[PDB]
Amino acid sequence: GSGNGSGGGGGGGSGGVGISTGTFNNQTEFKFLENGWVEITANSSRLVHLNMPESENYRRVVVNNMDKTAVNGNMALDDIHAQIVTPWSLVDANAWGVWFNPGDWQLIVNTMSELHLVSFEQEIFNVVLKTVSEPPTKVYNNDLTASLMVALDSNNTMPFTPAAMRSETLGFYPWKPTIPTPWRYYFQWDRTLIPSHTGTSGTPTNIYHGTDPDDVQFYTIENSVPVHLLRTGDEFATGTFFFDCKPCRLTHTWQTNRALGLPPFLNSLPQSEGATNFGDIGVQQDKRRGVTQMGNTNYITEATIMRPAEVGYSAPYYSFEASTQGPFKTPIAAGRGGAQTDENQAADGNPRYAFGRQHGQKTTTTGETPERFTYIAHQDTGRYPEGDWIQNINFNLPVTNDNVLLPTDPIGGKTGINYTNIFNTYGPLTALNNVPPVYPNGQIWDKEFDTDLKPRLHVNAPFVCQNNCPGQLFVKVAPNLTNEYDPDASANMSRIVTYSDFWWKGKLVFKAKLRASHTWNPIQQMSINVDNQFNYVPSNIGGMKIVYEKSQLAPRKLY
Amino acid sequence: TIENSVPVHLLRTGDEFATGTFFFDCKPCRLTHTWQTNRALGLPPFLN
DNA sequence: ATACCTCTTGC
DNA sequence: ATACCTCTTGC
DNA sequence: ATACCTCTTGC
DNA sequence: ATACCTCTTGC
Ligand SMILES: [Mg+2]
Ligand SMILES: [Mg+2]
Ligand SMILES: [Mg+2]
Ligand SMILES: [Mg+2]
Repeated sequence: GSGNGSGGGGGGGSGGVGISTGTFNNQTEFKFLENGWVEITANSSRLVHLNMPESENYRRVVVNNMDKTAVNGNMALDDIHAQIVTPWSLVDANAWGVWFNPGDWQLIVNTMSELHLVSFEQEIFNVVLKTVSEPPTKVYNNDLTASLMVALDSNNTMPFTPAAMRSETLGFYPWKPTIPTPWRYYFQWDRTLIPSHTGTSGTPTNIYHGTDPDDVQFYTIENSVPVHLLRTGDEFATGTFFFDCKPCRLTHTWQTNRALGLPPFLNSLPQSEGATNFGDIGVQQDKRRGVTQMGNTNYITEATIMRPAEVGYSAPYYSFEASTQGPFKTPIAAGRGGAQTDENQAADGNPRYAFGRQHGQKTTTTGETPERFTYIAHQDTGRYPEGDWIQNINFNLPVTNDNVLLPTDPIGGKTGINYTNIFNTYGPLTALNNVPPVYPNGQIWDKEFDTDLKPRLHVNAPFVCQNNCPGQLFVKVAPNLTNEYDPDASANMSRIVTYSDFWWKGKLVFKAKLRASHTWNPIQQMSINVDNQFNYVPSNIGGMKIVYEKSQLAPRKLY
Repeated sequence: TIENSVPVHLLRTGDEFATGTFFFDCKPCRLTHTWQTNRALGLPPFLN
């Protein structure tokens, strides 16, 4: 029935028991420079809460949903894999929402034309630790001398696990607390699994072989980073980090192979208004001057005519490939979009995000179903397979069935397939763009692969750091023991129930550039209205939510 | 033909020949291998 | 005594 | 008197 | 350590 | 007071 004793505070220049060590700031600054450059500084802070780990051990676990895949035709459902599980927790902040609110986004997006990522740093403070002790009256006392541990993997020794890919970054609301996630990482494993269908006879091999001892790697924080111990008075801070990576644009393109170059001169123009009064080239298709890449005909049509190269490309879908560890969907860059979609035509390439209350779902809404959406980029660089086709070289037309392959004809005798599903047109002439950011649920920057050769882009984030990326930040509560402890014993050790709270504050800097009017007509711009109006404000209860928004609004020539 | 394109040296027993030293311009080669496949990239799922 | 099919990675 | 959709490859 | 809804009554 | 799996983007 004691308060513990209240203990007394000694005082240095950067801290003590009853001395704050930090300052809260989650404010965003725009600073206009000469020539239309802007320096955007975004501050962000949060109160973070964290419990002691389940157990102070590292574990090696295997996951096995064999049963589900055992089904036949449920290949895609495979979740098998191995992983190391640590006692540490990770503080990840890589995600649009952590840093900006809508108002901000708006601005950026409407007035700028390109954006560069500059630097970033973070710090922790006002640390606090309390212990629970318990008729179920729970009491809480500060444990003045206990500690919080912190480690920053600046060397990037640990494997990299961006958490946004699972919606586990921090929260997006400055005024409400949040937490870090428990850290874990992939551990190697061999695995086989033969695809099958409903109609498939017997049991296609489906097994977990084990682990290529060659491929083994087991890391630990303890052995690789220096751990800091903070007490309340303590505080920690990373330096400032600078990024090396390309800029990101905020404009989208729209021309496709069809709109490149000099359109054909029309010998004949309409003479009155009306949406049926077309113009006419006025020349026999087989009599026109110009250039093609087709040696046989004399036809020259908007679809035949030569273009300098090729925007976009086509690839297989839905493709699953498989290697040593099981199958996985083959990614695309492009996505699709347009008039012939409307989220329902929604296909391959468009990404889809799913998430919780901490990241956008309405706070007050009950029921644990995740909120979702499919981002549909503005950039018209994807494909409409249905429109594709292939024909015989003789090119005698109108064309015969025997000389043409359609998205309609079935391949391999399977009805619901056609060449477009296994087609691929990437090649030296291909040209395209990087994905666009996705607010607020998009990852912001990402690490590059350590392969000898490399992707030309990643699909999860727009900024890929060329060199090293900022090291991960882990934390964890220091074990607080009871008076009984026998390491020699097999049992798990008992600890005092302990937990901690601390504030975290970060600063992320971008640099961008104002855009300027070039066309006569105005352009698209994000804006509020009666329809969405409520998405941007709390409910009479404090309901909040963050809807997704687009990014590359304005157009730009492609050529 | 060699004859038309290089200079030929004639050595007798007493003779001897030597090339200069040549320096390479090319990437390094690593001696480590990777093992993760698309399946092992990133944050594994949290196990409840 | 090796430099991107000559002389000439010289001068 | 042409520089990456302005002024402005200026200053 | 308060200046006209940011940074910044700073520099 | 984060640099490309150590010390060490130090010296
Ligand atoms: Mg260091
Ligand atoms: Mg190092
Ligand atoms: Mg082996
Ligand atoms: Mg292997």
